Amino acid sequence: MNIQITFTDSVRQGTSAKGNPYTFQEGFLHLEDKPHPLQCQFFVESVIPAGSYQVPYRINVNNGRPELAFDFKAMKRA
Amino acid sequence: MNIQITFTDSVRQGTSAKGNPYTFQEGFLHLEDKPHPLQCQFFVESVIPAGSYQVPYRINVNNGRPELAFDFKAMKRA
Repeated sequence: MNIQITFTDSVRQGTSAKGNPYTFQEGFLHLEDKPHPLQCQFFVESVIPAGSYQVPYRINVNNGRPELAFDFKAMKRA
Repeated sequence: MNIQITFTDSVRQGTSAKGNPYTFQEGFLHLEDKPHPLQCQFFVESVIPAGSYQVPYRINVNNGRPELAFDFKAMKRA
């Protein structure tokens, strides 16, 4: 399972209410059921260079809630 | 895109801090990359009868965050 994600050079950096550091990066999402891409932000560890990628994702369950886990280690530049 | 979800008769009902009502139902998730199923809860509108289903999901973006949207209207009993 993978999806095309067009990243940008827009990265929101800052500290959370808990004093913890976070790095949110912007990126556009492409859905087979959507004609236009959606602007989304990702909680990346390292800044990703702007460009379209085919990221292999999986459905992980955290604290009992189903969430998406994107594998940036196996993403393919589109 | 679909995934096997084994629902149960465990539904957590209650009010949120905002006084709003919520209906959380239990269900087991099946991942191709996992040998055993994971216990997960869903924010359903109506109680679903315990049983394994093949639910067609999609990746929706809310408030700029990528999340899963399960289509219980097109799920197939497994």
